[PDB]
Amino acid sequence: VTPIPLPKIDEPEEYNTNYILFWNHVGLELNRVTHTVGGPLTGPPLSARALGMLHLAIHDAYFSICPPTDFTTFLSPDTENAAYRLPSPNGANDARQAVAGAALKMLSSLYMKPVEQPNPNPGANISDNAYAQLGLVLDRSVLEAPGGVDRESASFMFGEDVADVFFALLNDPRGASQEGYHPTPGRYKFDDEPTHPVVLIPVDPNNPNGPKMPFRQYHAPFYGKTTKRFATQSEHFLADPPGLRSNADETAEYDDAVRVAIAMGGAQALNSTKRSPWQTAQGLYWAYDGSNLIGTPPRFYNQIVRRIAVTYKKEEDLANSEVNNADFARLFALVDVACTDAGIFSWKEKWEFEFWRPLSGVRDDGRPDHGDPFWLTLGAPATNTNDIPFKPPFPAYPSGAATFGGAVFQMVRRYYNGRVGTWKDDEPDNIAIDMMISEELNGVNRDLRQPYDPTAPIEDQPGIVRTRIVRHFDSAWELMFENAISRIFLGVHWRFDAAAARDILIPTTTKDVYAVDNNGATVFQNVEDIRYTTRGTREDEEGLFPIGGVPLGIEIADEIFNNGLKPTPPEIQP
Ligand code: VO4
Repeated sequence: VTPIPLPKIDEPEEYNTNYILFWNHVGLELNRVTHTVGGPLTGPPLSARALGMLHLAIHDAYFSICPPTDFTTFLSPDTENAAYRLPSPNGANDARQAVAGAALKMLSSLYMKPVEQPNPNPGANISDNAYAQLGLVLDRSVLEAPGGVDRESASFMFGEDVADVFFALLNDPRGASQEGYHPTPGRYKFDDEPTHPVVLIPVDPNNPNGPKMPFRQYHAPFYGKTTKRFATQSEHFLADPPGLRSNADETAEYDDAVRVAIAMGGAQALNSTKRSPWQTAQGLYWAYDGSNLIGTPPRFYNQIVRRIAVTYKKEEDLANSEVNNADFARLFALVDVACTDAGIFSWKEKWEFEFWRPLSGVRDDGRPDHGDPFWLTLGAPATNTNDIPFKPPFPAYPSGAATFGGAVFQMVRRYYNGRVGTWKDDEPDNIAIDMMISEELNGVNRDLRQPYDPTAPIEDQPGIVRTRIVRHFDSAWELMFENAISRIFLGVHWRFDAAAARDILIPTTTKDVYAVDNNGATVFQNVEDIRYTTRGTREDEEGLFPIGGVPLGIEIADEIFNNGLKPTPPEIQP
């Protein structure tokens, strides 16, 4: 197969001289490649899970050889339960090779062709080319690994054993299974996307030009309720969204949300769209919608975290500093585990409520003075492709990206508190970064005139180039905020999918109705003023629960960090 020419990453080449960062990078490369060829572990929740598994293996492999002081390994060597028992180094003392072994074994197990039975049903959809393309990435990473790879070393072999334990423990082969699920139409109810109601997929993936068959995808409807959690110590729930169950009476919030959805997330040339050019940029910047050569949101969050890590590293030598290695190893384990669990819980709630997307809500509203039967959103950008392909659909509430961001950035905050500065766990931090470029707006990627050619580099393919925008952020609190609201600008999520409207919008004298500027564009509170404290009720449970994905993510990250990254007790696993 012809190797896919991957575009250059906007990041200092010095980063990959550190082996921890190098392996994180390989995981990121596999993420973007798998979404380009349609391989395994695609979609938001599962792509996050792969990174969580990769980093847990690296974490325990490294720390087994170089024991930490203020914490321990995820699994222990003395665990009576064999499934949770970590292997012994027994002489192995080369952390570099141990990490290499863990990373390579995990990634290979995750992306290899499931010949061992799983080929049927599960893998029966992924082409052999998809597997070959992924194999290529793994093959060249071995050649690029700083310090080389020695598969004959006891240390490498030890890393491999660590990976085997984690893979056997946390891999969910049936992850995105939709077998048996069917939408339950009605008001507020999720259903097939009116702009992409069906997909024509080949009967034989290895014969893409042969007969096709209509298919209706539903992205992982059972994953959230049945999959094994990583480090969360309890179940997390959200308040009922406006219009459903206990909050069925919040019609003022719902109606105003529809109003805002139309003005802020409609297609650019619609007379009803009030979103500014700058807000459109903010919307695209955080997208990462499983596009060709781009991948999913977890990949971008990792790109951002890489810069933060290097920017605030304790020692200057990226290559030979054990302090830096331990630092990066611990940080990424925490960040990616939180990302994995955020994906589990956002998906659980998504499919629990089955709340419809703004597109369907506005079109099927039914009230002449509220809806727009012909409304169109700016939508999630279909980057490096000539059309808007069918992307696996899933409910709106809560926003997956909002949740991912909440967990990832709150984790970064908890981890760097006292070091970069000092702040309350629920107040803005000072973790600033600059020269942060999104692959959605990097002056290289584009919207093609013809179908993507996997044999040619992106710059040689005709299309409209995405403007290059270099950003600077004042804090992780800001990153978290913008990442969440960008979804409103895209028109893919309701305001409450991100967080409680009262916590992010400017209120008026009318309850549940928020302010807009001269142009009719919604006004947001200053990032420094934002506090996610507004809560709501649940019909099935007593108490007050958070509203939206950001609060959920923060809640998840705080719990994992407070417990010091400990395995979810098996007694509470599904
Ligand atoms: O990925 V959302 O679920 O944030 O569109």
